[PDB]
Amino acid sequence: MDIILGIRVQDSVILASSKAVTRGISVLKDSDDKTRQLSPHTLMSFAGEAGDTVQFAEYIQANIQLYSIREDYELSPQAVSSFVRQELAKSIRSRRPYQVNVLIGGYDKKKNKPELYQIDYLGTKVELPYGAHGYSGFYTFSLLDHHYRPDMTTEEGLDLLKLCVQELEKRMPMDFKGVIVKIVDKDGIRQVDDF
Amino acid sequence: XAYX
Amino acid sequence: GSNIELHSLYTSREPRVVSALQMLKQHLFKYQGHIGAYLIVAGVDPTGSHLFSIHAHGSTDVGYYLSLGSGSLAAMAVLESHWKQDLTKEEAIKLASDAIQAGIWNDLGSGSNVDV
Amino acid sequence: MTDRYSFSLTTFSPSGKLGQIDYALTAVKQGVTSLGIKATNGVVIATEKKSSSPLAMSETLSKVSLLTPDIGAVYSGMGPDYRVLVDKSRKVAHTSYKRIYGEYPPTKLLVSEVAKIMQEATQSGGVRPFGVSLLIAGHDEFNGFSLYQVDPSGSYFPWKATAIGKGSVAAKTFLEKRWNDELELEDAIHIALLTLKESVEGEFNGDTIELAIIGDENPDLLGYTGIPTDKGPRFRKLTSQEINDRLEAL
Amino acid sequence: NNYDGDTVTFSPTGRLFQVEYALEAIKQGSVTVGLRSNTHAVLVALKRNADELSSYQKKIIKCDEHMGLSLAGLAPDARVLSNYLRQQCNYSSLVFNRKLAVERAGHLLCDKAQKNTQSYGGRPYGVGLLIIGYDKSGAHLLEFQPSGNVTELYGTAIGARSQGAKTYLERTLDTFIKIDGNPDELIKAGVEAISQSLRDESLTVDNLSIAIVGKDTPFTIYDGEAVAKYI
Amino acid sequence: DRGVSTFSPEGRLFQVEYSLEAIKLGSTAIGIATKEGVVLGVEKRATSPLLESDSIEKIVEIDRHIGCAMSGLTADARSMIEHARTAAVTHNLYYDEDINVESLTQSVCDLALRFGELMSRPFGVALLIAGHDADDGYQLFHAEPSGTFYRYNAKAIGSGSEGAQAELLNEWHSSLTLKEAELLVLKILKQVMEEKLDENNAQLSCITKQDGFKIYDNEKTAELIKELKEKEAAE
Amino acid sequence: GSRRYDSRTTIFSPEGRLYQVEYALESISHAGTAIGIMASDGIVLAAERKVTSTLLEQDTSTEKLYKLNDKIAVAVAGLTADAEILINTARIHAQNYLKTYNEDIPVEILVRRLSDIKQGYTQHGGLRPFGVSFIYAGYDDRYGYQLYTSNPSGNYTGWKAISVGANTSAAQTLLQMDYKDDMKVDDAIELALKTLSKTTDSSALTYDRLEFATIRKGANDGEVYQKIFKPQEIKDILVKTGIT
Amino acid sequence: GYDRALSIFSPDGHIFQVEYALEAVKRGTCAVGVKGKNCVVLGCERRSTLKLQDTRITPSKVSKIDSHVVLSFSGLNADSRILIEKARVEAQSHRLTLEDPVTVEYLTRYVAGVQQRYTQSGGVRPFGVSTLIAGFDPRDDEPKLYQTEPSGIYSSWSAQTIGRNSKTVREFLEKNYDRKEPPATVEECVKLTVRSLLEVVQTGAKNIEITVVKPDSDIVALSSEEINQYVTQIEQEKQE
Amino acid sequence: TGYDLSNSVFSPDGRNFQVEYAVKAVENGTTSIGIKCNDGVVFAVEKLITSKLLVPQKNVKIQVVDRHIGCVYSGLIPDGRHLVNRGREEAASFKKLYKTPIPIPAFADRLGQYVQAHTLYNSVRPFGVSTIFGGVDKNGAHLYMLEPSGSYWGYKGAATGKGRQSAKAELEKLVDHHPEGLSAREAVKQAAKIIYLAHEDNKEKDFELEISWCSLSETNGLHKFVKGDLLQEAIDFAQKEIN
Amino acid sequence: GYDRHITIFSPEGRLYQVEYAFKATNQTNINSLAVRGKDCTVVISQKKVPDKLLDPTTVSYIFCISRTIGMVVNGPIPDARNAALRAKAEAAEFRYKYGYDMPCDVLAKRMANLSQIYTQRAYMRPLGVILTFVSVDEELGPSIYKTDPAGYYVGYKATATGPKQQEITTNLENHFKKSKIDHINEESWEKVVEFAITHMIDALGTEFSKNDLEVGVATKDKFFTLSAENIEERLVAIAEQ
Ligand SMILES: [Cl-]
Repeated sequence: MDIILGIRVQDSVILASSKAVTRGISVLKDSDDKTRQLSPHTLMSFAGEAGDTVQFAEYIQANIQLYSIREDYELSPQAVSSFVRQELAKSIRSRRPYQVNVLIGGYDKKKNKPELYQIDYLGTKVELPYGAHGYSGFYTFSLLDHHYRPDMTTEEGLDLLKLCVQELEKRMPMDFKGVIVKIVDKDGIRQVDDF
Repeated sequence: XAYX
Repeated sequence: GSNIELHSLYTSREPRVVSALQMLKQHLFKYQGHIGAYLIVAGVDPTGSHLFSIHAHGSTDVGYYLSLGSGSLAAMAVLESHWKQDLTKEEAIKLASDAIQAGIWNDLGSGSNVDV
Repeated sequence: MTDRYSFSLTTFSPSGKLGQIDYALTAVKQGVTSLGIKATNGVVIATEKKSSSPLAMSETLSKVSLLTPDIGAVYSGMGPDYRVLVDKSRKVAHTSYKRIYGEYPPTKLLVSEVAKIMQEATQSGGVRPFGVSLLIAGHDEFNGFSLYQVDPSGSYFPWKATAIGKGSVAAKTFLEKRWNDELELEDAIHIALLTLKESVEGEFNGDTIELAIIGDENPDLLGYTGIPTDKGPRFRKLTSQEINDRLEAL
Repeated sequence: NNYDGDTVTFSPTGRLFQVEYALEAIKQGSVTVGLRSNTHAVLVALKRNADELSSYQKKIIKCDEHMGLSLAGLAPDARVLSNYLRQQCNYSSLVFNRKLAVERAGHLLCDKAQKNTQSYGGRPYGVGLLIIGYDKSGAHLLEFQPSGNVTELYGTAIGARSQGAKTYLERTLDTFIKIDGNPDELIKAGVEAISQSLRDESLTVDNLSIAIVGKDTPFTIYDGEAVAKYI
Repeated sequence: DRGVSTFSPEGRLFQVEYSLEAIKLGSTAIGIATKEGVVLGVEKRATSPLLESDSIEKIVEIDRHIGCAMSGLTADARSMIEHARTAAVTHNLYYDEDINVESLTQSVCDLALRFGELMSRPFGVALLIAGHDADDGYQLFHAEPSGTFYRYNAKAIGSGSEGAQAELLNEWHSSLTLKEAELLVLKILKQVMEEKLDENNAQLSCITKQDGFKIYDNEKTAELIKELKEKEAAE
Repeated sequence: GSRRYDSRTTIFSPEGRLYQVEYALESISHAGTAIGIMASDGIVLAAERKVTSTLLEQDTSTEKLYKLNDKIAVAVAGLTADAEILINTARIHAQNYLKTYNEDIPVEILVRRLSDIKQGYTQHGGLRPFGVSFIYAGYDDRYGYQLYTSNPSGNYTGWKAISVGANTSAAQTLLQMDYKDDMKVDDAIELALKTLSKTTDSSALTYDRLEFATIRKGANDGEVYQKIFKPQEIKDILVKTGIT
Repeated sequence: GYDRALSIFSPDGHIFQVEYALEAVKRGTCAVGVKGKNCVVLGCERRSTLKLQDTRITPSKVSKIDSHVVLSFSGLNADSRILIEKARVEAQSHRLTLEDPVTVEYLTRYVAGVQQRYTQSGGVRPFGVSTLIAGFDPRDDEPKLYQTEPSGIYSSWSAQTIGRNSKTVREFLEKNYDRKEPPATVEECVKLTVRSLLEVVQTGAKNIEITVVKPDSDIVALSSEEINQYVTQIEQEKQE
Repeated sequence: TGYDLSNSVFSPDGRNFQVEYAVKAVENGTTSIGIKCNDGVVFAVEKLITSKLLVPQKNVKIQVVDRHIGCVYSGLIPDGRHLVNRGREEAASFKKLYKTPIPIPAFADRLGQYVQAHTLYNSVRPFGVSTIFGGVDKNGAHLYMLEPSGSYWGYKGAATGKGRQSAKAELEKLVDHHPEGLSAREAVKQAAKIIYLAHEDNKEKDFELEISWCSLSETNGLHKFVKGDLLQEAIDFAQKEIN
Repeated sequence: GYDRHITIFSPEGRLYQVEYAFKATNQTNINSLAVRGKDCTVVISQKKVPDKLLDPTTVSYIFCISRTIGMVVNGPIPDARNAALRAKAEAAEFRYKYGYDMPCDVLAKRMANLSQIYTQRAYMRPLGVILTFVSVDEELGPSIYKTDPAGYYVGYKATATGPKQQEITTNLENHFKKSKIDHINEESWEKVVEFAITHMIDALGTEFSKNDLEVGVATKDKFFTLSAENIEERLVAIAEQ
């Protein structure tokens, strides 16, 4: 099963996402990027049913990019998250719901604050200092409850996330083939190569 | 749900 | 109740129980029992006094004494024992509230106070 | 078949006039006089029962209509247009309010809904405007007593007192002199009967005059007892006898 | 005049001008002849070219193995009506295992044309058709007018100068009706009939179009050097 | 006003006859069919010298074996081309073969009279549809907004049509080579065009069985213009 | 058929104008004057009621100034009934945006939507356009205080100070003369009333013939208050500025 | 639904509603497009009949369709918004299905398609709008400038103008624009665009808007002072 | 003026001129008649022989509805066919629901309401036919005549088309000279005579006689065409009466 | 002047198509009369069979809408039958939905509301008919309610319709001015029909045979029409006093 973690530190949001794509007892890919850039300062990671995940992410990406062009303005992470929630909240009562869980990591330029949002396929939304979806969830929550602080630096955030992934590699019974880590700060969205 |  | 009020205004006539009865049964039948309403419909109109029962599937019946709900068998026992033709008002209230009491005491579904 | 009139029959003329709305107002002008007066403790609406034939039973034709227990309506212009508006007004009071909030709409919002129906007949495809002006008197807990006029355009205005139709210009002048902010309901009825006598030619009695009030709650007209908060309708139509009683003290 | 704006308007004398104008499109169309015996039914059509570089517009359309028509007027309207016949002939076969009677094919065309003369927005069909066929009651020739009027005939002609061919057939009636079990002689009589409607121009190899259906003859069209025999 | 599908007292559809006037105002297009192929040529007619002429696309590919030249309200042709391409590909999907040039033309012409009160008016553009199929070989069709289509050995449409058609009447024979047909299109275009014919204001194209439908380069057409000038100066 | 009686409300004149839009604008030119003035610290909306009566209930009356949400208000010029149709649409769009994004709608987005609806009635449907011009007074945290107008054409433009309805030519000249950029709300109130007082077709400008509204950051700290002036409050501001 | 055929043929084979739509464009404020060697510039007229305008919030004449394509127009402003919205949606729809931004030619062909559809659809009038669509195709350094009009015809232009007195500024460009050597730099290209507008505008104050689009989604709108420096330099050279 | 350009428009008279114009198309058509006999109805029609090329007895004008109702009309023949097609749908739906064949008065109103509907809207044209129809039901014989307005009544005899005045005169004599009634076989003979007499108004072109009948005794209350010997017997009687 | 072709207002605020529909009402040249007894409502109408070829039994302008409600029409028969079929349908639908027989005055209102729509919607023309509904209502007793193309309706003590309505109206007006009651004080409906016929004779100044009249009677729980013989008995009684 797929690991998607999020940690909001002092001045950024860091999203770790598992690189493996698996169907049954087959490993389809070992270098998958389970993320879309919604806007220059907003990143969404996603895990769930095949097709639904990408189809939903790309649909959300298109709608946010359209808003940006029309108003020549970037929607706040709070606004983007509310839009995404409402799209998932529609889908549950639809003929075939999107089975997608998402994390939304954004830097609000107006408030100069990093924001992390956890939304499940039902459209259940919460703002958290740290979040996770799937079996890895419970473990990472207990570990971050201990080590996490609000005033942590980006480097401190990465080390704590490094510890989570290390611990998950031992404890989890599936090979999730490592993670891709992406930081969201005032300067935008960049990928951490060394992990 | 409620239901005399 | 809303549609009966509009009908009363449209016709310039006080509404009739048979109208409410017809409108209720045709609605409940449309929904094939999925609207779980079991109603005892009573009233006075220019035609006279009327008492009907209507089940959730949209079947209706006429009677001098009716009971519905989980306590219907406790209530009917009292009604079958004590009812007679040509009841007075004071006798009918007594018999009615006695039939509810039977339900309140002997049925776990029924309880608290009696509304008349 | 099919309604192939999907286009507006009311358009702007080079002068900026909407012809059909003006012509509708002209139809209202030809119509019999009706008026409304607002007192401190009630509202009165009145009109003449212009009987088409003496063989006709004028009681059967209601020019003053109950919309809700606390809201009454009277008109000037085309009677049939009024009758269908009353039907639509009564229904929208239920569908767009009572079935949502579990209470009757306040006067101004029911007026707003009637106004909307009449604006649509002014813009929608293949229809002419309604050929009526309405006077709607009503009470509600938070606004108190109120009186509104509604025109074929869909425009509505609140009035202390006004008149519409045949002798409106004269009637409005008469009301301006008699109206004050300290009028009791009985005073307003007296002024309403005086004002209406000027615009009537023939017989002037309870059988030729239609008059209703929005006043105190009428528990005797509720039809049931046992719920303290239900005190009965504020709309009451005056009887033939009740009008004649007040014509002796005239 | 004031009553020719649309098909939904009668004139004060009870005339439908839009229908009469559609009838005019036919008279402008190139001549086509129809005639039958007891055994065979023949269509003969004079095809019209745009210029010397252009082809000669096809006049005869096959509807089934036992039925087809020739057209005079708007070709696109002939395509719509022929396509409708093809479907009705097809429906009759698939559902009832029954070859559609020529008389019933006429009744169906009539009813289709009529709807377009009583409804606003639409227009009448701008084409006349000569339907030939062999069914359970033998050989048949029908004339369709876009007014809706369909007529069963021994012979007829429609289009420009059609009156010449129609007069000839009216004289030859007793002769050509008796041409039984001789397809070539019935075509000869058809070619001699259409010849009464020619002026200046004569029948060439790429000009003449012939079709035949009969007792043991499926509806077949003859064009090019196949009709050189009859020139 | 009056119906859009109304017949005139002469038995013609007003709106169709009026669209035929719009086509007469259009830029010239010429088609010549031979046993070696079918040539299609157009006048580009740029409204200003600042207009990049190569962007003027009045010769259009429908399939590998069917080309198309247009004249009139050329904007109206986009949906006709779209339908033709779809018809050609769809038929290949259903039957695993090339669609007959006549069938493709018939499909385009079925749109023509789908107007009333469907689209609001007829098309204001005529098409020369050129192609090859195994059954009837090299073919040139004229598709009108009436829904009628004629096959032609050679045909001119647009402003210089009746002048060009009279020239094609004399010049066309059954033994024309492709090289001869190319020069003949250039010759008649140069005759009826307002501005002087060069490689930038006129465009050639052909359809052969071997190479299919090709729009000629400006460098290639330039050489055929130079070849024409020399052979006309030769007598 | 029915074609005979169709006015064709959505066609161009030979000059390339929209007949029904031009005639609708002619209609609006007869409506009571509405003025908007935008200051550094707030916005003013002033509007003249059309020849009132002594028997019109003024305190419960609203024909000119309407509330779209807590941050945005409109002044109306034209058919009141037509305006109410559009106002309820705008009120719903504002609440749809709030439901979706959990943020109050930016002023321009609401204005663009209403303007896009008006445009539609000029290009398709064959219905008459809305005989309404709006002055939008609003605040958001992107552009701050904003004044816009829309007209039956569906065109909208931004303004420092603008008038719609009657005598706009005269009104716009007076505003263009006395308006400065560093101007404050109290000054903008005085300008709005002085402008109406000079352009009015009435003998004198009184409290019973006016609707007045301000959108102020004059709300305790970092927030925005809408004030729809009561009859007695309009009477007070008329004495203060020295018009009565 | 309202089905009435508003765009129909006349006896002389003209569609008057489409031609009257071009008259709306003629009335619209002047718009000019000039492509240099490595850039395209979109100049636009702002009629100075409207002062007391808030230039911060007033809809700007040049609209971004994507990060790499811009659309300016002449004619009915309200009509232009409907084309811009449709174009912006199609731009995102193309990125979503083709995994590549639209070419300038493709976006033009789409907008032109929409304009055409509104000339033979029941119940609708043509768009009273002509557009100039300019930009650079993905991973391409070749400048692109296209024009559309109510009829739905579109074509590529070295340089082009539309709107009121476009005849005059087209005259200027036809003699002043050399194809063999187009404006080499951004400066040269902006200067020629400002010069072309000064033939028509009136005052070189807040009446001229300039937008410079460079390759790889590099789009910037010049300020009042930046444009005023071009206006100053042009007239100082003219005094000779 | 202009009140006659659109269908469903009342003139200042209170008339629908488009319907009155439809009547002109009817007056222009060939003669058709109906005769109500003792236990049934007889229908006859004039078929103009335009050309020798017309196949005799092939272009049948009289139409059956269900199995017991005969329909004949004068005016626009296609409009007649359209009305009968609807009649067959109405008769089918009635029999489907109520089991019994549609009674004639019931069937009459089905056509009546349909024809009247084509006078309510400007989007449709009135019917260009007068339709004579009838047959035998449980309550006996019924003859009806239906005009473009949607007006219909029961008739002892009916006539419409170019020779209607001539026919109406001959029908009025039979009613006077046979109060006790007329037999089915007599009515066939008389029908033939009345068409031949009414042909004086279409005397230019020679014609072809076509008769049908529904009789309780002669056809078992079913609609049948008069053919062979009985048709020739009626033609002979008719030819003898004009000479 | 297209404001005279469809149902839109004229500058005078008038609907000409409604006014011209009223004129179509008299096209038949037939006069109808309706009166109320104690226990009954009687409606009489002139019957004119100009053609000898017509089956006189099928020539009627009186319709049995429901068992209780009768309707006489003044206007052309096509529009009359259109109105008849709709009223029959409406009366049946009402009984099914609300579980009691549609009252006379409620059907009148419903048909009047339909008439109003034709005066407001352009694509529908008004029907050129005046509908007179009669019954013995179980609440209101003997009832006369009349509808017109404008969508107007009202109750009547008595009424008359047709070319000579004003002559019949004044004749009835003058009778009720004497008696000072809203009905005919008569036990049997037979004598109320005799009154109706007698007062029409006096008003029109014409004598009637059995085939010249058409009578409809409403009693409690049925409305029925009289045969030629039933009318002959009525005419004999009138003559013998
Ligand atoms: Cl109703």
